[PDB]
Amino acid sequence: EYDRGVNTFSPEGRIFQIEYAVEAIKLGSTSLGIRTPEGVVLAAEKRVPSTLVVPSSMSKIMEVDSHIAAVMSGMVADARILVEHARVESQNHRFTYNEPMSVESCTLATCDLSIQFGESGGRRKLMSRPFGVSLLIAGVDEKGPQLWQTDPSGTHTRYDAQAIGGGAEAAQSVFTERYHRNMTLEEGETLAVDILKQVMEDQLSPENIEVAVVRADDGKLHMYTPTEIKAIMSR
Amino acid sequence: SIMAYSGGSVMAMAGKECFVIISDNRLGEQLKTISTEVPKLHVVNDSIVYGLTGLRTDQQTFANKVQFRTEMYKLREERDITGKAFAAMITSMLYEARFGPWFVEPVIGSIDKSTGEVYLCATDLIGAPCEPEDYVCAGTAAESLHGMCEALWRPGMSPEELFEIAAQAMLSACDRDSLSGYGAVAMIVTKDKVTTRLIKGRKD
Amino acid sequence: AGFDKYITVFSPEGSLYQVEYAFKAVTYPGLLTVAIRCKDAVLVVTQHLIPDRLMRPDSVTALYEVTPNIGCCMTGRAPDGRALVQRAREEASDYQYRYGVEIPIAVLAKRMGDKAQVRTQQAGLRPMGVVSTFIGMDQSDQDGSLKPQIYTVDPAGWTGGHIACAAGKKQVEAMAFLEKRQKSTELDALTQKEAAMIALAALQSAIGTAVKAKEVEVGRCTAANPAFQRVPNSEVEEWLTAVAE
Amino acid sequence: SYDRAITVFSPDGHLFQVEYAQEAVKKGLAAVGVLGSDSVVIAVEKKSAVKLQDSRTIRKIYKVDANIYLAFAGLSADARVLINKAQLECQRFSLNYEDTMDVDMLVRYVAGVQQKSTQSGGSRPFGVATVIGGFNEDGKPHLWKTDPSGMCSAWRAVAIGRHDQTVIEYMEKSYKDGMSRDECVHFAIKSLLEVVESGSRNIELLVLQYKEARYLTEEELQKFVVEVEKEREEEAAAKK
Amino acid sequence: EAFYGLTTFSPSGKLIQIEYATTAAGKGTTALGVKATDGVVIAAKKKAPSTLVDASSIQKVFVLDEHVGCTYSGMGPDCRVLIDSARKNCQQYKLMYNEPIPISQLVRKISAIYQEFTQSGGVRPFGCSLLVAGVDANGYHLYQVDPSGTFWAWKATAIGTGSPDAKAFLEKRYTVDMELEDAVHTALLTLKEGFDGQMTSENTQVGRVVENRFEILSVDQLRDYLDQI
Amino acid sequence: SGHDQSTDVFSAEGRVFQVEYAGKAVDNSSTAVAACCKDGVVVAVEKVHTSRMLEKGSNNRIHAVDRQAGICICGLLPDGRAIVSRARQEAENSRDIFATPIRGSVLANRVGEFMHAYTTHFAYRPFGCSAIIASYADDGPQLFVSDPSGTVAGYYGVALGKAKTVAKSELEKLDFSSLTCDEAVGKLASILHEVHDKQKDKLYEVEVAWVCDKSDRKFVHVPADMVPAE
Amino acid sequence: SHRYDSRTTTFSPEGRLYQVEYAVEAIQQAGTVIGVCTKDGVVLAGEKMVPHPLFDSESMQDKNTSGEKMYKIAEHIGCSVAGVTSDAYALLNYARLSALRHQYTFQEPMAIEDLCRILCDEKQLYTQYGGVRPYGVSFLLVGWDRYYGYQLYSTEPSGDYSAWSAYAIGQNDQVAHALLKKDWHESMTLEDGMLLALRVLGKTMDTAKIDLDRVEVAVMRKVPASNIDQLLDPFKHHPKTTPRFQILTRSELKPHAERADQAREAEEKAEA
Amino acid sequence: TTIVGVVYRDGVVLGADTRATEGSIVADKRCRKIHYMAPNIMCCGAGTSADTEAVTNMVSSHLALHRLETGKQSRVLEALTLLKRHLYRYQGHVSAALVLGGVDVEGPFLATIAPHGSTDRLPFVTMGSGSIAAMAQLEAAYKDNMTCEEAKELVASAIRKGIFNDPYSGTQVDVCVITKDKTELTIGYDKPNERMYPRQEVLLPPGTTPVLKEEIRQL
Repeated sequence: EYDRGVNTFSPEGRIFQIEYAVEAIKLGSTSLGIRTPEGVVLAAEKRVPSTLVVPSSMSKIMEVDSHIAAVMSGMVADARILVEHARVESQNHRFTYNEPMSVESCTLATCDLSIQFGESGGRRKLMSRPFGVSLLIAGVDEKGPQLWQTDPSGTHTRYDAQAIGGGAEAAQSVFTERYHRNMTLEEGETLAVDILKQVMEDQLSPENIEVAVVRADDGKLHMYTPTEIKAIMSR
Repeated sequence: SIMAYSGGSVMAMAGKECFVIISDNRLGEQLKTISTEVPKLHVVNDSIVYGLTGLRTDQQTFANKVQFRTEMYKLREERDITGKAFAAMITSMLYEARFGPWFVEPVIGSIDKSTGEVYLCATDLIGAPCEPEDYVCAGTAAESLHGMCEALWRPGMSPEELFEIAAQAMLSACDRDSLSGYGAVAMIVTKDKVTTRLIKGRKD
Repeated sequence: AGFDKYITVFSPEGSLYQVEYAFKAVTYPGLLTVAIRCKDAVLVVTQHLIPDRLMRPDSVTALYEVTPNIGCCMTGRAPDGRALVQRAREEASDYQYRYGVEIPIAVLAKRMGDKAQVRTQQAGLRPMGVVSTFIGMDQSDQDGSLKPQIYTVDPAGWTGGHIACAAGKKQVEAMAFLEKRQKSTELDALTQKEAAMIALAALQSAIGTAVKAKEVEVGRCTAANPAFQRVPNSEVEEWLTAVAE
Repeated sequence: SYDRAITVFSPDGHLFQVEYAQEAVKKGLAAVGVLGSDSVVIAVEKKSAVKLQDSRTIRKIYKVDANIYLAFAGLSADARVLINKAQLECQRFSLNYEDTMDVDMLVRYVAGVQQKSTQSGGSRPFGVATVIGGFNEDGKPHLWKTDPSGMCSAWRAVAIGRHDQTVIEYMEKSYKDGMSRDECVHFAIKSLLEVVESGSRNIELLVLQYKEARYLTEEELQKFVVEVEKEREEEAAAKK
Repeated sequence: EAFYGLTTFSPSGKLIQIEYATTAAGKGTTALGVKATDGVVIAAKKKAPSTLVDASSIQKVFVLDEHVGCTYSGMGPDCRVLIDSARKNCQQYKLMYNEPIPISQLVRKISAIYQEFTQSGGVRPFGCSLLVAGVDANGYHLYQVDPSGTFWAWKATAIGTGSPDAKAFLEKRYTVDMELEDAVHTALLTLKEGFDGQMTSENTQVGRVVENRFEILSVDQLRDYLDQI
Repeated sequence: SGHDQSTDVFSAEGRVFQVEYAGKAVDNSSTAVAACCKDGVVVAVEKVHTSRMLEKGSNNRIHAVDRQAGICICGLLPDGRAIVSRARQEAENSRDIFATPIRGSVLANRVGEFMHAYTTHFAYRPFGCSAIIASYADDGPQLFVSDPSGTVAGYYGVALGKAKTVAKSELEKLDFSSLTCDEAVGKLASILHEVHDKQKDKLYEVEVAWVCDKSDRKFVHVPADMVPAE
Repeated sequence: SHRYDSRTTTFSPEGRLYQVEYAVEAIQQAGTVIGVCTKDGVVLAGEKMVPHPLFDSESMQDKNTSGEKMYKIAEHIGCSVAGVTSDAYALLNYARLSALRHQYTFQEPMAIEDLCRILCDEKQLYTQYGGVRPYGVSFLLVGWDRYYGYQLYSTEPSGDYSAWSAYAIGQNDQVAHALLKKDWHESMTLEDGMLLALRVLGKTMDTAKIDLDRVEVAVMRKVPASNIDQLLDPFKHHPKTTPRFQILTRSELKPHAERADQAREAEEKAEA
Repeated sequence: TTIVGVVYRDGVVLGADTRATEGSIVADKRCRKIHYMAPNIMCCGAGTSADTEAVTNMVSSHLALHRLETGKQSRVLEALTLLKRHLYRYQGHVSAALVLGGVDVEGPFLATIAPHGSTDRLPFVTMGSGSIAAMAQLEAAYKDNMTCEEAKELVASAIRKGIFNDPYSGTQVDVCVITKDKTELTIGYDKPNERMYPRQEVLLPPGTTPVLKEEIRQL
């Protein structure tokens, strides 16, 4: 329906398109992110459409840089372009300033694109709609391990433990407890895998999901292979 | 310079109800014959024929453009493009790129099919049209051809006689020129028929 | 198939409703102008009534000068007319700059009509609700003399010459009076004072108020002085007193 | 120019234009592509042999690159305008890097175009879902599938076109890992024919091996369709 | 800037905007034109809105160049656009080919603007149908373009209000071997038969192309035939 | 219906409804008044404060446009800011291209022309503010008014705002032929206090500016101790 | 304004593009034209409107390019149009420009399948951008090329094209379909092909004793090459025979018409 | 090239040579340098023939478009303004020195445009290479209010001074006379250099030039 435009305001003040695009997020796969003094952890459920897909092609966890990972939810068609944008901006920040970009700067550079929607072209070409995707960036820079979140609004927010996608409501319930500030990375592993176990219709299998971890001292991104996830489930 | 790079010379003469256009054969690179069997003539229909001269790459580019445009004309307008319209067309084409000029110097000859009127033209490289009543000539052997023709040509020549004067002028004029020769090719076109003749020249 | 009258489209019976409603905007402000041409001059009279008595009686006008030689009156929606003049003035300068002569009057009327037809074709623009009348005197050829000219352009672009035009509120009664007056005499043989008397009589026949001098402004172009210029009230009073008999 | 937003969010978070394109896909001709051990095969529905089409052959599996073939499902004109873009991209890539385009990069570029369509002004999404098969320069057969939504994904035996879920969920429980070159041609027919009419002249098959892709001729296809129909009728006699 | 289209197909397959435009292009004054082995005759009817219109200045027979004429029937302000572009395309041809443009190319060029406006963005179709006439190297011609963009090579036609009867009369009084003055007479005669009063030299306007040129008839020349029919 | 949704739609009686609705928004703004006193001009505006913490000098509606011309925008303040910026671009050009101060009537004509280019297009909305241009160029004191319709008119004394009729009935009885600015800054200021209702808005304040010979023909704000207290 | 946007290029709830369906339904009322692809030529036979007593023909010199229904796209490509007449001319000019620019670049006659694709991409382009109506016209291209000999393609007002051996578009085209697929064999000469055409044409507009004012025929075959001036490019191999698209007059159809109605009465006498 | 223009009693008289040389060689012996602009405006041109013909044809089509628009005869000030605008826009790269002359309701008009764009309105003007040798005559023989016969004698004499004393001019005299009504263009008004020493018509009986192979094509 096209009665109200792409830029109209609702009587409650929130733009219609961004209010609808946030609703499309709860239709996607869930995802997590836990920040800890040792590192940050990103867990997600691939939610394959069939048993035939080679699952390593629908990786919900994309590497943006050797120290910056990003997990998404919603419609994974757009999130790929946000990730290419973050990769280009991070490589530029390494080419110009000769040092790893800061995670908050990557999130800023992502929202800077995600806001540029409208209809009247004129000078610059715009997006005809917001991205129906809520990213989740995690990384390790000098400010320690950091987890940032992004909405289709263009609004970036630093967190400590967040959940996006469908089963995020009960995920925040599991969050309010079972999470102190100074946990161990293994504790984060157990907690995240438990959450995934709790809020998914499928059965948690080492090939079903995907987990990535970024450790502080190493300072590198370390995507887990199914066997390592099996090692976590066996605990 | 740049116009005498590829050599070549073309010359057209008007008879009573006919005309003959003749060109040399040589293609070289400013001294050295690349090939000895390239004529300069292009026939667009049974009453027009033109020959280009200048740089060879620009000869070919301009011939492609002129053929594009002539076939486009015969499609849009269901009829054979006449002589005068053709000459004015290529004049406008040449003057368009006036500061990026083509290095050709075309030589058009044409005849009215039923009317019987002959029409010669020879533009400069920047589009200046120049239509005489007797003959035109262009190329490296311009001055020599002018000299031979202004002495050999006379008003009311017939075809089998006009071909003689044309052949003799082209041969004697390319003999005193180092960038032309190797025989010649002539086309004598009348109201009723068009004839092509290869003319034995010095293999010098 | 529902609206048919909110943009520039044809309605089933073959009409452009936006150009049919733009004729109701000219007759809205209640003004009425009459332009006439005698043997030697062109006159244009307009109602210039400021019912408010705090307003400067010399600020709001209807007569504008497009070129030193061509003037115009603008009947209808007051701002529109103003804007239109600017366009006309622009077209003069371009012309004056590009061809080196001052722009003829028929050329200006034709171009200002064309500009009006463009708005009645694209969906975006709104048609100018103003009936423009350009008056002037043009060079007549084969004898060199100056011949008077009156040209009208409508919101649709129906440019046309005239012998005497009336525009605005109750313009039909004015045209009827002018037609009845013409059936007897020959307008292209009258002199300036008679012509102005006929124009004022037509205007006082169309509204029926016996106008005074300060409610009408009169502009004139004469073979003697070819420039457009407006005539003072000391002259209009002389025609009012003469019509009074 | 005209760049009004067309694909906009519905009051439930559903892109009506994308769902409507994915509906126009379901009304097309099917296409089943399966992945074998050392060769990948693709089968297309070849609408009909109407006794009026030119006796000359025209193919329905398009050669996007010397080693990458494509088979679409959906609207035909947009399919051609997408194949042309892909063929231009392969040749630009093997001009800026001297290296032949892998399959995966081509799938990513085509899915990028698909998705850019659903986020541009004045353009509706392409109504095509494609299956892209091929070999890298080190063997490694790859088989990918894109959607009008732009979400590409690598499969192992995929079907597109009408009755999509039926064929997929049928041939997922009958796909053995690591088939042979003559297994695939049998497994491609036996699964595709579960949706097509028994007519044997509306099937067009392609096998694709390392540095060699050849189409299976009419009698070659008949030899296998008879074996397939016999196995199916045997499975039926086993049902009852 | 309203880049979308106004005219669009309908379930029945009709560009119904074009039907409205062709009705709007048949409500104007009546014009007509006839052919003869010696030339073409165009005859319009200057319906004066009032006795104060200066019948000298309103015109319905437009010269396009030394060899082409025109007349319309519909919205005058629309026909001004087509006349202004037609004269430009007639001069651009003499500029590049140095030859009087043939009529067929002229109509193909101005029938290409009708179609460009029936398919552009944010514009409505034109509402005027022309009557082109003139000479070229292969004889005399009389075409009749339409708002939909089509054009036809008539031999005697009539457009406007009162066309279905004017063309009916023209069916009967036409002859394959007509000279030129016969054509002028029959044009004026079929205009009178449909004239609401009696036509004067300033109530009509005819143009007759003879042997190289269009030459709109003057007031005295037009009179010389009016008081002879 | 829909015939009153865009600026490019004539009503059945040839009225552009959107501009009447625009003028309706000016009819509801704070009061302003102005007098052209044959040796200078005086504009005086009512500022209705919605808050008693507002610093004096906020939401001043009288803006200088050139040395000698000023604009008082009765109506929507943001749109008045656009018009003031456009008038400033028009006045700086004549001081740049033509080496001369812009004549008052020309400035009013240009401001009206700019206000009217927004009531022809389907993609704009008419300005919701009426301007009062007070200029004193080498052609004498000039006071013009521009309505959202784009129509300009020169006055001797003009009244705008919510209370426009009763505040105009005050200006009929001034002389305007012998009236001097030095007393007009008292007269108009008292007129606004007489017309101002105080059981609707608890906070209000009068701000007045003038351009005459005493200020070196420059448009400035009145000296603070020249407005009567109430 | 954006509220009166008809939105031509949108997907309807069932993936159908309404404007393209309406264009198809528009073409159905246009004139029927059929085209049969034989082994030594290809024929296009269509029906043009009833001739008013006052119609004239533009006295065109060299009348072999444009008839009333069939047109020439290049020396070796003819086409026939069905649908909105004045819209077909824009695409026809575009196709002429395309088939001339390829010859400007490569100096070889463009093959039918290349052009048929290059002017269907244009027809599709409007179905996806711009937001304006699509070209409501359908083609029948016939021509000859060294790649596949006599070809014959058919176009939809949506960009898709298809190669046919004998096709028909316009009024009652479902009838001519069932009739052409009924009788067409590979071993059919050109003159027997033309007999198949008119025969099934008269049946589609229901005329016994086919008429010669309401029919237009255009044949595309190979004639022996004509202007081979080998002495002006001694390294240019000119083929011995060149294709020529030719539109049939009254003097040369009447012989083929009297045999068509004669075959009609032959296959009619044997109905009892 | 040598072009002269003389304003006489009623109208103007323009004259020019006919020889056109393409780089120190006489290309054509009877070229025409008095172009046409309007029924009452002629325009001689000197310098590069390309630009002289191009700009003249351009503004000659523009004036025709314009007088179809307005309906009046075209004024020479309009042609002069168009020409000078176009020429000055190109900084003299369009090297055509023009002599533009016509008749209006304002009487005759004769102006000259330098290739840079500057114009002068004079009683008589001369441009070209032999513009110094021709002007020398007009200064010595121009009296005011000359009759048509005197203006034509004077223009012919002023041209025959450039014909004989300049290498880049000659072989004929083109003289056009413009009045208010008519415009008569006589081409061969004077041909001083007559055809002397008749041709000998060398005889070559057809066949003397050997031919290898011939393809005749009947039509």
